[PDB]
Amino acid sequence: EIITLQLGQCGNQIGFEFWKQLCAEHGISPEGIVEEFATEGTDRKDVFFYQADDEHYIPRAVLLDLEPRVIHSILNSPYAKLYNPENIYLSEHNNWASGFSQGEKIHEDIFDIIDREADGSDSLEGFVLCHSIAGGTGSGLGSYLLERLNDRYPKKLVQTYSVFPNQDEMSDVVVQPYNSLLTLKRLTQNADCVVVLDNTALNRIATDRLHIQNPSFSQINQLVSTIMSASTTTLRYPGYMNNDLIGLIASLIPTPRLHFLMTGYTPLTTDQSVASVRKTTVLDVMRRLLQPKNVMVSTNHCYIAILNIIQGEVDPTQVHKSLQRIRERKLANFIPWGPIQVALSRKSPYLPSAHRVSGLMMANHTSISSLFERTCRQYDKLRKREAFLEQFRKEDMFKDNFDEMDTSREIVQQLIDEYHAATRP
Amino acid sequence: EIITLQLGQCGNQIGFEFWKQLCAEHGISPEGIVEEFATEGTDRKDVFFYQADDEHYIPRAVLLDLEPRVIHSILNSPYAKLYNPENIYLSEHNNWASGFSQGEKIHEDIFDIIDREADGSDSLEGFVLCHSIAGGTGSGLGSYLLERLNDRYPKKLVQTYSVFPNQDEMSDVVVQPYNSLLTLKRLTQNADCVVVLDNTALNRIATDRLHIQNPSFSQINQLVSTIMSASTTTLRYPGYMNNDLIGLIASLIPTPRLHFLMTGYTPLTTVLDVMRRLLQPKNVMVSTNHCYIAILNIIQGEVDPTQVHKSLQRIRERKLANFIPWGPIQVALSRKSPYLPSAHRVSGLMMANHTSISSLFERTCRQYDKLRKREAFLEQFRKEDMFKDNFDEMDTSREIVQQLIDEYHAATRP
Amino acid sequence: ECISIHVGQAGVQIGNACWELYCLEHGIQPDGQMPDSFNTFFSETGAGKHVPRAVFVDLEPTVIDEVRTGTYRQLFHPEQLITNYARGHYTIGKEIIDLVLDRIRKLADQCTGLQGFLVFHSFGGGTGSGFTSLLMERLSVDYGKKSKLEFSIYPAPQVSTAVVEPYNSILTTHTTLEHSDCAFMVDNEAIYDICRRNLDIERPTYTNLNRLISQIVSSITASLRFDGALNVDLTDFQTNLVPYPRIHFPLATYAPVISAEKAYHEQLSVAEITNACFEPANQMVKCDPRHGKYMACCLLYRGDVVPKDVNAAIATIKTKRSIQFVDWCPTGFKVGINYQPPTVVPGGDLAKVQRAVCMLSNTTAIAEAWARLDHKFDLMYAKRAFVHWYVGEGMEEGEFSEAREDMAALEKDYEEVGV
Amino acid sequence: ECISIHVGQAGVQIGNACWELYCLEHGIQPDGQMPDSFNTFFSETGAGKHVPRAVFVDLEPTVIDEVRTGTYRQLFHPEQLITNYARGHYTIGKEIIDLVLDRIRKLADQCTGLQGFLVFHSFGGGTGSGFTSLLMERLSVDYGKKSKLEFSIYPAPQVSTAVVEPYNSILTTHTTLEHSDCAFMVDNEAIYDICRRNLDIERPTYTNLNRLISQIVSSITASLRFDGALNVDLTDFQTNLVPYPRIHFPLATYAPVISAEKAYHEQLSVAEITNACFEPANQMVKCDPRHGKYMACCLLYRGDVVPKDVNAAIATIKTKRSIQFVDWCPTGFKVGINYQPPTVVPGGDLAKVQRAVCMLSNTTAIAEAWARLDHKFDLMYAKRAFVHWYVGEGMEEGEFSEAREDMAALEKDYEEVGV
Ligand SMILES: Nc1nc2c(ncn2[C@@H]2O[C@H](COP(=O)(O)OP(=O)(O)OP(=O)(O)O)[C@@H](O)[C@H]2O)c(=O)[nH]1
Ligand SMILES: Nc1nc2c(ncn2[C@@H]2O[C@H](COP(=O)(O)OP(=O)(O)OP(=O)(O)O)[C@@H](O)[C@H]2O)c(=O)[nH]1
Ligand SMILES: Nc1nc2c(ncn2[C@@H]2O[C@H](COP(=O)(O)OP(=O)(O)O)[C@@H](O)[C@H]2O)c(=O)[nH]1
Ligand SMILES: Nc1nc2c(ncn2[C@@H]2O[C@H](COP(=O)(O)OP(=O)(O)O)[C@@H](O)[C@H]2O)c(=O)[nH]1
Ligand SMILES: [Mg+2]
Ligand SMILES: [Mg+2]
Repeated sequence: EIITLQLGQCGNQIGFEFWKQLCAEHGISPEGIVEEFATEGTDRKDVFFYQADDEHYIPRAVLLDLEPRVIHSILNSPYAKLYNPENIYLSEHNNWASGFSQGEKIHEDIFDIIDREADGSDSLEGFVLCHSIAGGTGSGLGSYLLERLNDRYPKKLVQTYSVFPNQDEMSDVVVQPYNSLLTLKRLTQNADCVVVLDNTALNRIATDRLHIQNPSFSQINQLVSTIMSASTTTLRYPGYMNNDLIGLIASLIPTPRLHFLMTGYTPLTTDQSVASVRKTTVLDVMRRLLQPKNVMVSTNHCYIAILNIIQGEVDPTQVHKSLQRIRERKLANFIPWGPIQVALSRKSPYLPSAHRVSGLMMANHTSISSLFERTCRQYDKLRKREAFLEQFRKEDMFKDNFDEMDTSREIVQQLIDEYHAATRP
Repeated sequence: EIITLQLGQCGNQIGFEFWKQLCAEHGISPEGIVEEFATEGTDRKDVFFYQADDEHYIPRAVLLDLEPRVIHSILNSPYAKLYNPENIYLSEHNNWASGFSQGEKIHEDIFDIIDREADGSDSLEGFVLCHSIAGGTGSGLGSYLLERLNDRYPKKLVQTYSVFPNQDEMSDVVVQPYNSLLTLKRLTQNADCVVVLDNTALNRIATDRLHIQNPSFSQINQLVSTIMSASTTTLRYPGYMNNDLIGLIASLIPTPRLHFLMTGYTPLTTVLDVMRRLLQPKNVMVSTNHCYIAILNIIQGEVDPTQVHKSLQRIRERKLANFIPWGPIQVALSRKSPYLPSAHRVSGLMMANHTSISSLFERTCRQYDKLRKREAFLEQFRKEDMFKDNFDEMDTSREIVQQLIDEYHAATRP
Repeated sequence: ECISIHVGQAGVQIGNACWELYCLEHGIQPDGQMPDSFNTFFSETGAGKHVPRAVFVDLEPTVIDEVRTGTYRQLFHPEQLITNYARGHYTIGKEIIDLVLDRIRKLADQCTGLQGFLVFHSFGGGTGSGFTSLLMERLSVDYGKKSKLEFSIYPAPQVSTAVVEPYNSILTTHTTLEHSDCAFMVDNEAIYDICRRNLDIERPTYTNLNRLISQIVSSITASLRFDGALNVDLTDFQTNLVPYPRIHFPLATYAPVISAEKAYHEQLSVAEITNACFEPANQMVKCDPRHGKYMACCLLYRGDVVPKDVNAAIATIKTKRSIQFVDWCPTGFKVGINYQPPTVVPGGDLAKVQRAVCMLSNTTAIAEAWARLDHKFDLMYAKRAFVHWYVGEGMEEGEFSEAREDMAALEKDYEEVGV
Repeated sequence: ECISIHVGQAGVQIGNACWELYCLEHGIQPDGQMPDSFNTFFSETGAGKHVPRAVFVDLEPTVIDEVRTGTYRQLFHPEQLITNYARGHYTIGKEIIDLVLDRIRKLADQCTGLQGFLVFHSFGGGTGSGFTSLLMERLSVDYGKKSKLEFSIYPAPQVSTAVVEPYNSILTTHTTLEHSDCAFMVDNEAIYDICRRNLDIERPTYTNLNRLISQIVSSITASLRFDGALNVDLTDFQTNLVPYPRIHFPLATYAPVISAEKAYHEQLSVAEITNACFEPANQMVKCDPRHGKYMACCLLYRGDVVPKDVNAAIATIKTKRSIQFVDWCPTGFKVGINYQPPTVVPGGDLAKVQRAVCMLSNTTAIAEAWARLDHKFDLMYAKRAFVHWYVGEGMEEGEFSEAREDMAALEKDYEEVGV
């Protein structure tokens, strides 16, 4: 079993798209009712959904926000009945400190819903927490909830899908530096597995490869939901191999301190058979997904670990010969002092496919330190003259001093230094 | 397998009609579907194609251009859907220096496309390039591609079908001499094999023998594509001998630099008279007892080796040809496609090498010196970084062409 | 769930325009019966009848009386309406301010999710300035932990309606700088110029200007009054734009403005619209933006805008060097989007538009405007002209000295932030 | 992706004619409605409406207003039509240069693939010439490297309203020479003679001259735009016509000028039209190329034309020994062919022709034209008569001396390239 935690309007929209894609994959009616023909579905729908007392099926979802806007919008959406009303919370009525305060102030009901959903789940496997590290709501509240869940559930995994602020442009939120810094500090201290997303690269790929001039929020949500759906599908998709997320992730994490990933997947949202993919082959797809062009992120930096999941017909002999070809060209590189992996998964039996080969890659690259270097520089830039601190002075957590933020800065420094020295034996 | 690198408007068209001819020969629907009658076909297809899950075949071609117009028109043609949109590339927004500067600018995506196409095949042999040498677009872009390809894939043949400008009539580009000289220097530096071409004699033969008084670029380049396809036939159609491009090239190239060619096709009948006709200067499409280097012919349909031997002997006594005094021909055979009508009883195509081609280089070098003596139309060239400081590249290229001409003349003598 | 308050005749007319525009947005008849978003600013009693959280104020009952009899006579609650800076604050304002606060609390307690108050006032009108000072002071004392935003009319550098504008401006600023959380100065002369240049009008009238101002106010409040893929609220406005508590006086702007005839003949390229927002001529205050660095900026789009297009547009604006920021703040945009587009008021000044943006930013040229005001005040203090119109109101020359040195300190702080 | 500019009465009228022709040949209603090719000159709006990339600027409003009240009044975006060389270069045009720059930037920013400018003007109107010089210089300094084509009007050496023409001409020619790309002379005397002799019109109204000149401009520009068996760009035109940075003033030519009735009296041989282009009396400039030599030529065709027939025709015509090139231009030609045929305005004087040609053959007799112009300039400057008008408007006799010396240097360069 597994649960989803959905924070901030970005998290809510991403989760809505995620459930949309999932219910499409499993042939579940938007209301939350299985389709006639799907009665024989072999794939384990119990992983996320579960039978209700009325024979319906509902996602093991959780929505949290301080603004009823997007939640009400969804509740008027065609898929509102998909959710359980009891699994939804709204505030009575942007800064990390404010989010921390609210998280402190509503701990009770939040854990009430969480453990109400957990206890029924016989064999839980972890937590996935999709959100953005820029919104004051998401930042502080997710920080607080991650910390508290770590305190309460030490034997449980936690997964996060962060949405880093754009580096291509002036950050979309003025005080975003502080929010991102604090949230990343908390994530490093507590988070188990991470999936870093930068809206900049999402926008870049959407423009370049989808051939759409205004894809934006809907299409980028399509892409991210597809990524998450592919991962969770290859998990749930029954098979004699790769039947536990813990095992999959452990293959990618030499130590907890390094538990940040780098994503990639062949873009196929638009039908556009002529324009999307004319031909496919495991060799060319694996080659593509190695390039930075297809990644969703913006010193001989190299890789630390790479995993790939493939779908459709595949010839393992072809797979290993392709890997040998890739090694011969030395297109990429692994850690010197170090000693990859690939798995094959099915597809949704009913969902049609406009190809025969596709793949999703997860990588851990030391080049990821660039984002943290940028953020550290930005935060020091803000601290130089100490502006935008008045809001935090209003906050008890920062009413006295700011040692929390300073220690977060030094923790980030240690993390970046460890990443740097990782390549060096 | 093989790749095609067509540049400039000339190259774009060349490719369009070359693929039209290929699709006709292999029974390929304009959309890429395969006809029912060709379902059980035996003709090899990987040579110029790689099928797809939808059963459609995708040309191993990349479209390059500094301007959209031509390719945009192509994509409105009935053959538009056939091409692969990914490979095609159009600049977002006419001098060799500018072309090379852009080539330096857009290295990345171009070789992304090239690598993606290359890795999809196993028995890739070499490269095919179709470009004009006068316009700045084709000239500079081809120069850049050739340089970086030779510096990237040092184990692949590079085959080019250059189109040289008309000479007796005023060349269609005023700045033609610079671009032509630089492109020729690049070809000497890197190009493996070449098939020189000129619009002058090409249209001359098109009007004097094809019996058509209104030949547009369509018909001209259609004939050019015919020459291309007939050159590649046997490679496409496996037989017994000459089952590879390297076999072709080795049969002609005597030395590294001395690798220029001229071509011609007769039925644009007997195996004797056809190859006879392939010898006359009129049929050589291109426009001091200069002589030959190597002679090769390919025949289609029925052929009797007894006929070939007797005819080649008889022509040999007639001594209608000349050979190098200091060194010691070839007649290959192949089969026609099972689709196109055999309106001809037996045909004949020639691709020989002759020392007379030095005359074209002599003309071009004289023109370049003529201009350089008065520094005409150099104002824009200085704009680009490459010629920002000096023009030493021009002098080096001119001297290289002079050395090549000297080598040809020496080869004309023992 | 936020309330609004309007002061001075300027505030009254601006509120009129804002409320009529709103009811057009939600299709509410003058009575208040339509033929969720609606409650965001309106209140529905037991019956379907709706009412806005509106309260005005004015010493002279002419405007209040006419609006009572005005076209929107049947909309507002009869009690919702309420009938020399020192006079505006001390000798007169103190008398009735308590009733105003009574009504304000009676409105607020009814609401549940309160966040702040919208302050609509001027800087020259003595009564308006003084009453606004007293009101916001009392509100802050009693409602400290809540937002408070001014949308005033900074005096134009060249055209002054009255003669004692510096007195009112300096008094209100010295009293309110600490408390006014974030103020949006908007100079009328900018409205004159932009309307003449874009709307193609010959005689600007306060009605048209106030219609435009309400248009900008609707633009800023749209991100609340409707859904959006990138939403925002008052706390964001008063946090992102406050590098320091003292420097919270961002400017205003509304680029897409064209007559119906000019509505066509163009595409409304969002990149072009953003550049227009950043064009110094199109700016909405007579303060050279090119002199001062855009310390902080905020953009609240509405209509059919798209994150990809805004990203490309803002990057294109970035590549232009003519816009420069402070060398210590590399990230200072507060982007904002909303699906709903602006609604053209029938027979109004503007024409139909699909994409609309409302820029807002803080610069340093406002320091130059402050220095101009201070120089005018130096002249006014030189003759000590007609100060006897203030001396008997309970104030003192020491008040003048402290307020003047306060303005000087504010200018010095702006200078520091510049370097 | 090119912008059209115009100056002076001539510029405005040529703009009118050319834009009318483009509308005709794109099947556009007079109001920009169509019941890609046009993409370069005609951008599109949200609805099925396009807008010419036109900018007309003149001191006197008269012509601009008349256009604004003309048949194609609705076509243009209303802001586009913005309203003695010393007068029009120093004290007046300088005070609208900023506004025209603003509009130009607004238009260009819309573009994506800008190539160059098509600036139309005349040496006649002193105001127009001065403003053209100033605007041209400002664009040159502003935009780094983009082509700056010009279709100017070259006054005849005898047939003109010669009163102050030489001074205007010298100043504008100097300023252009400093930073120009290539200006295409045209003379009303030549147009008059051509239409009288060939097209048989007795009183050629200025609009008819504009019609023919517009058809020439179409034959060049639409060929630049329309795809064809052999296309071309603007930078190609700049590089293939300028043997040296100073000698970039080719003449004009156009073969088919037959009226309707005699349009059936010929088979329209490509060789015949090419010869007519090389026929000295069919050129649109007062000069004898027999004295000079053809540096380089560019040949543009449209309609049913075949490259091989073109080659045969050019070979036959040049084989005529009368044509005398220079001994260092073995390759001085460029051809251009477009699928689309020429278009004729209904009721227009010209007759429909399946073919068409427009040649820009740089020659050297223009050197003699410059020589006579400079001689007449010196003669008029000897007395200095009617010059204080220049003197008081921001110029001095030093400027006259400087321009005289510069044009003498240019003439010396012409003589050099003549040997
Ligand atoms: N832009 C604009 N400014 C207005 C409008 N109505 C009034 N004003 C300005 O607002 C200010 C008036 O301030 P109030 O406080 O409204 O004036 P009062 O209430 O008459 O003030 P006292 O005379 O001091 O009692 C002056 O600057 C007017 O020019 C309007 O419709 N539009
Ligand atoms: N091609 C063309 N040129 C014209 C036409 N009518 C006038 N001209 C030319 O335009 C010149 C007038 O100068 P413009 O620059 O056109 O007029 P302006 O700019 O209003 O004139 P000033 O204010 O006196 O400088 C005359 O000298 C003619 O040579 C016409 O119909 N066609
Ligand atoms: N991935 C994604 N990010 C978004 C989307 N909309 C806004 N954002 C980004 O997420 C952050 C906004 O955070 P939000 O959740 O809106 O903040 P809150 O006010 O704290 O809830 C900024 O970085 C926005 O750029 C969206 O649809 N998808
Ligand atoms: N034979 C032939 N040559 C062509 C054709 N199209 C263009 N060319 C040649 O290509 C050159 C024109 O320059 P190109 O590089 O093609 O033009 P750009 O791409 O506009 O710079 C000249 O040599 C033309 O003769 C065509 O259809 N046939
Ligand atoms: Mg008053
Ligand atoms: Mg004039």
